[PDB]
Amino acid sequence: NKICQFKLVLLGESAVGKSSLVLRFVKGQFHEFQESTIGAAFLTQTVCLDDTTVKFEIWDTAGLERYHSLAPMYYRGAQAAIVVYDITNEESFARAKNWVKELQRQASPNIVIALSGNKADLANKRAVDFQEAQSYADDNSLLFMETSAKTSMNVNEIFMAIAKKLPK
Amino acid sequence: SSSEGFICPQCMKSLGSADELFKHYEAVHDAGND
Ligand SMILES: Nc1nc2c(ncn2[C@@H]2O[C@H](COP(=O)(O)OP(=O)(O)OP(=O)(O)O)[C@@H](O)[C@H]2O)c(=O)[nH]1
Ligand SMILES: [Mg+2]
Ligand SMILES: [Zn+2]
Repeated sequence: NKICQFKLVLLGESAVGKSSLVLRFVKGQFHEFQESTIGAAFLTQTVCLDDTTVKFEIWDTAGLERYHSLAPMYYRGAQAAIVVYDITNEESFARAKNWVKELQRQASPNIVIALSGNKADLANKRAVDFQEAQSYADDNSLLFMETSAKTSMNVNEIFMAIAKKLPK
Repeated sequence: SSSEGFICPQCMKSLGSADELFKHYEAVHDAGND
């Protein structure tokens, strides 16, 4: 057995569900009335795989554009990121691609990036097709899953996928 | 010390505003100074 620590950053447009995703993963909780994040929140949680305890130090950033220039302070030295969009919001997916780009240009060369298509419980209001997002993920070596912080769908799974990919 | 706000990711110092955070970071964590 052994313990590996990694800094992980959550990025994406306001209200896509970043704080909900991480609350689900960390606490097994979800709030319908979750408050918009001011600045950034710190959280931590572990997964275990292949005898290895993988400990995430998580920075949950405020998505509001006014906080854009603070983001690089939080993804400095981050070994993983989750860029989150809202499947019911195609524009949130456009903003997600621009976060992925910024990460490619400005983050550590080793960063493992996951893409979350969140609020997938609202699939009857889907605006972003699964295969479009998958194609974008595949083309950029991103780990992509549709998640729902509300139901818990694929929440643990996305963090486990990151852990697998990280150098251990 | 709140787990949310304008926290410095380097020393976990909680600052009162974004500007105070940028100020703090540049004075203590950037390349000696600037
Ligand atoms: N139906 C549904 N609602 C969700 C889901 N995830 C988050 N929400 C809701 O969407 C709203 C915004 O969620 P947040 O977690 O606060 O979004 P955020 O990305 O952290 O927003 P900022 O902190 O402003 O950047 C809240 O009402 C959440 O309860 C989801 O998976 N399904
Ligand atoms: Mg938030
Ligand atoms: Zn500091």
